[PDB]
Amino acid sequence: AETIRTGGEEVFAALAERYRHELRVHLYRMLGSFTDAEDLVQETLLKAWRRRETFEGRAGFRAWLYRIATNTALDFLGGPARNREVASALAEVSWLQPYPDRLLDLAAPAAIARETVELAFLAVIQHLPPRQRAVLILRDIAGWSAQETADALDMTVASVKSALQRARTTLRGRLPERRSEWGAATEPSAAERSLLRRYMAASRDADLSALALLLREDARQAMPPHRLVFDGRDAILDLWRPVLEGDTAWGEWRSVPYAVNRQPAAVSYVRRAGETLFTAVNVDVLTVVDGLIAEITTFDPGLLPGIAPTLAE
Repeated sequence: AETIRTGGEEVFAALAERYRHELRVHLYRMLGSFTDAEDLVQETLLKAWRRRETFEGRAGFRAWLYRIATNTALDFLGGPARNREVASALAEVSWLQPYPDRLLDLAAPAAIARETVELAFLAVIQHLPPRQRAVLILRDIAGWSAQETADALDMTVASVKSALQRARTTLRGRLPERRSEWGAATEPSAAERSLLRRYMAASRDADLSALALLLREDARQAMPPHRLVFDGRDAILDLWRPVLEGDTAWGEWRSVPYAVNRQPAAVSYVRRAGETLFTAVNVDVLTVVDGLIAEITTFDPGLLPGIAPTLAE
């Protein structure tokens, strides 16, 4: 559509429905939060309906919507969310939520790759000031030129280039280097699904020795919403052992696979003494390299959209 948008009208939210899902993932890279991104796409689409005469036709509807969305993110991040700048980044991004693979698949701009949605990546770019975030995301992920970026953000091209450089510099050296194939994954791999099954089975069967064999020596389990981090395999094993073994053990465990951010993940469920169903405990998102868990990022299912609170057996 080139100019039908002001003359024709109710076919707007129909046309904007095409880009809704990409826009939400874009907002989620900036924000780290699925619910905040959903709130901000609805606002973007509302604005785009209102500000309907602003579209002149330079770079198309999607670039115009991307411009609106990005500046709406920056408004949020300069106002209410101004304090959301981290100075483990994972363990400190308490508003971080995962993004289900099923919903990522609806949002291809060529599917979205692990490179651009992986939790460690999203956490580290919460280190960047909001405008640096928009420059990095728009240039290195959305494929915008420096001129396009500068126009969207009311900056100069030199500003954009320098900001991109300070962004790429902070990001490299704070993000582990991933193999190109790992970063290209558009779903967990057969090897990752297989480890995930041994991970779930370690809770089902209260099998710490098996769990230890799954963990890198320097593995971290971070819990961003609870601002807790457990550094090293011994720290993780000390956390789990009283939950699974002995007089302290909570109960019996079952888990459900749940791909998010192109990573293997499982929702764990516990059934305590006297209970009939299992109740959701943790969403564990594994970072798996070479058949070893390098990181576990753990969220609360109740605080997240979309997760069955109980299961039957």
